[PDB]
Amino acid sequence: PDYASGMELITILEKTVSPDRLELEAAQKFLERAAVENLPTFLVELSRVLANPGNSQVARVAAGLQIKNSLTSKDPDIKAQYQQRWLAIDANARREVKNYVLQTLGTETYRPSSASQCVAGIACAEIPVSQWPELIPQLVANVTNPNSTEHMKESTLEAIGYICQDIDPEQLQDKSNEILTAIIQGMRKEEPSNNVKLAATNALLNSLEFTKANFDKESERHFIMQVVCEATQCPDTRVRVAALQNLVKIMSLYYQYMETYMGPALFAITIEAMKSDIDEVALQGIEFWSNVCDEEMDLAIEASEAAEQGRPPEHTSKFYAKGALQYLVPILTQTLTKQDENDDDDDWNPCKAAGVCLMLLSTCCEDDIVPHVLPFIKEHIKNPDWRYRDAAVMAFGSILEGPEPNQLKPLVIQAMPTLIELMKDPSVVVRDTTAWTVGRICELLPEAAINDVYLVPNSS
Amino acid sequence: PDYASGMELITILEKTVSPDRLELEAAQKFLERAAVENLPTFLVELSRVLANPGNSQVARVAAGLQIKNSLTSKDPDIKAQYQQRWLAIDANARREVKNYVLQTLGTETYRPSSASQCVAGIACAEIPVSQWPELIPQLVANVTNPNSTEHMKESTLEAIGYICQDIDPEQLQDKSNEILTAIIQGMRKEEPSNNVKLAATNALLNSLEFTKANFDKESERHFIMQVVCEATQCPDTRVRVAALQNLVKIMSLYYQYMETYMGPALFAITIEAMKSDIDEVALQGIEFWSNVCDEEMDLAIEASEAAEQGRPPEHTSKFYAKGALQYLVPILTQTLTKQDENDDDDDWNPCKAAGVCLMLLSTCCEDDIVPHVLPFIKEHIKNPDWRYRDAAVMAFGSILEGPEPNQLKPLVIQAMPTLIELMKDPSVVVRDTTAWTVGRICELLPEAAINDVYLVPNSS
Repeated sequence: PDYASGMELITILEKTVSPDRLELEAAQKFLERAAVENLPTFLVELSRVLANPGNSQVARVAAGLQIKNSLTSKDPDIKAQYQQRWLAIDANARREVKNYVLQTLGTETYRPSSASQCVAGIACAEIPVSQWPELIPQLVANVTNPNSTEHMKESTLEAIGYICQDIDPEQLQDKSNEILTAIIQGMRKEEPSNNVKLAATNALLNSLEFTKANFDKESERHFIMQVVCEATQCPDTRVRVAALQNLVKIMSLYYQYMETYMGPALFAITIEAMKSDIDEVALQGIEFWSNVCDEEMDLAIEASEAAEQGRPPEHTSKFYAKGALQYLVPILTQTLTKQDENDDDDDWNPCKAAGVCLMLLSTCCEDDIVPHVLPFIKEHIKNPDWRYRDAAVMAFGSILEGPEPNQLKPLVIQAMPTLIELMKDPSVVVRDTTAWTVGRICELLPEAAINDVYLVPNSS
Repeated sequence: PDYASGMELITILEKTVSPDRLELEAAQKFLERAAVENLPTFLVELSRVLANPGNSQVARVAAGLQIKNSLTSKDPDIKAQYQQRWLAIDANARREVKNYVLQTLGTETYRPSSASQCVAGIACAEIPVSQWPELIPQLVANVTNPNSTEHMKESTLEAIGYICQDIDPEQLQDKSNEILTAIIQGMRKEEPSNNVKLAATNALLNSLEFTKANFDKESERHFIMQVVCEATQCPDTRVRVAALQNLVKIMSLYYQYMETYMGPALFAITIEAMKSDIDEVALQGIEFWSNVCDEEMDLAIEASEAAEQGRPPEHTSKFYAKGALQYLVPILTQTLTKQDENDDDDDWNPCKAAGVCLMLLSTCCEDDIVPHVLPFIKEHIKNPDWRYRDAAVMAFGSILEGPEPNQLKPLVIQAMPTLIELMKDPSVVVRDTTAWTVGRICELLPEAAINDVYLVPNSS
């Protein structure tokens, strides 16, 4: 035998990144040819260049990439054949590659771990047939081990994350406690690394698909909630945002369990997130309450159908939205003044999210939302600042669906003159928003409009 | 209790329906007292009155009802103690009642089987603790046995139906193949009775809550789909409607498995349903496609978020709506001409469902829907028949959300004059719908309106 084998491989792997066209081309031609020539040996040789910390970063990433593109594809059908092509190679050549990949975890210095993707690619194919019985225990160990380094834990958590989102939820339900233990471990308040924390929280979000049994146990649930709430306090905003994302999904998945955390934690955290000057954070706060509105609206319909059938509803609402109303609305109307200057009305910022939330809130809380919004409207409807003038018009249009029509009509009649005047406003943004609101009126309250105004062809 | 006592029980039971107040009064006083006095024997004596084909219909029904109201209640808490009180009676007395109830199946002549309700009440209490291990096999046999009569099969299927909707889905997953076998059996295209078919199809609908394992098996799924599709061809409309209802639910529960049946059966069946003069049938067809639009819209968002995260979506859409568009739209716009003379205060008829479907279709297929709708609009916008004139206005308003704005603006500009004129149309219906569409415009395309229309206060 001769090491020339791996030597040349590493030379070509480094050319797939060459500024030259010829080398880059010849590089891929060779690689592809070697795959065809003898894949099992090809992948074993690549898993060796990857697991070798002595090799240059470029060579190791290029090696991971090749291993990656051998087990997965953007095409569900192609990806399906690769997994069969992989299961095709004899167990021996595979245990070799699987071990090298797992041994690469923690031996990488570059940011994105190329080993984690490879673990996921192989797990997706072997786990469904119980071919990698030592993967989970290994991964869990890598995280719970006190001597494990940041890279070791971070890369392992990334791998758990990929697995949670690439594998069929039913395939993981059987190993939920293990995976969750590793995930929760990486999220403990005492974690020294913000990168480890981020990787763990991102993975939790993906695991919410198969951890029902875990959330149904009032004992574990308390811990998961404590760890997630603490993560919302982390100084690294990426961790904070990922934590909020979990609360957002958990709220729409376990509304009945939230009464224990709502008043003690959730309320203060999300309300504070809605007030953040950081957009990614504020959006997360707004979605949280948007979800509560969806949930409580469904429950109201449940209570209704149950009544008409002469019985108590199976589930009841704790009316979180109605209770938060006085704190939510001021925050939302103020966010309305943070509208974008341009017509990129396809960009999703707090201002647009807030507007949507105010409407959900109106259809959810109905008659109650009006008392909270009117003051802001009457106060800014005629404000010199277009940002407030616009927000006022927007807010008025946001409450037209939900409240009792008989309570809105007088508001409409009393405001129409201003609206008609606002259609000629100096600001383009105010004009458009006003057309929107009049539209909401002619649309939800035709009578109040039809009679307090008739249409007439314009003149340009 | 001797023959004489049993005879008075039957006399009392027949009085609970007496035109007299005293008798009906005394009757329930006695029955309740007998329950208190000695429940176990009261229930055994009632199950004997019910099981006896010789007893008058009134007495057998009154007996079933007494047995029913002793095991269930509309109050979840009271219902809970009744089930505990029943489990309290010694197995011997219960086995007697259970046997008499099961023996009543098929021995009834009257329409609603009172025995099936009693089977359900007992099953809900005993199944959760594995106390009636011979119930399922018995029921299955009652249906699959070739010599079984119509009433035998019909009453048994109703009982299976009640169980499917009264018992916790988790409690039935373990006996899914059995229940499904009996259900599918009652639905075989060769079934002589339309009443048996209806009872079986209604039962399938209820079982969709716990038969996931059954649908995940490519083998059984083929059969379930075959039997449900055949049922949609039954000459008895009730069966037809129930079958369609199943397809509707199955579509929203198993979109990923539909590719095998969509082209071969589903497409032609539902499209034909949409064209029916029978409203209950047409609604079912429209709901089917409304569901497909919901499903594919969610998938589109899934593909989007997956892209922004640099990866292939876990699930992909087959774009059924886009493909059916040229067949769907013409049937929908035609249904818009079937509007009720201004609803009995918002009834849910084909016309209103169709309008909703057109909207979903527009946001789902965007750009593409316009070419399909415009012709209808331009052709009927000025039609002497208000039904078509209104439909044209409605259709124009239905496509404003979804297609590209720059593609709609010119259409609005070109149509506004007619819309403003339509606001003064002789027909109330036309006027109302027109107000809605202009609202949709003022709402979705502010600029195209703000510069082309004027609101003038009514000086009237």
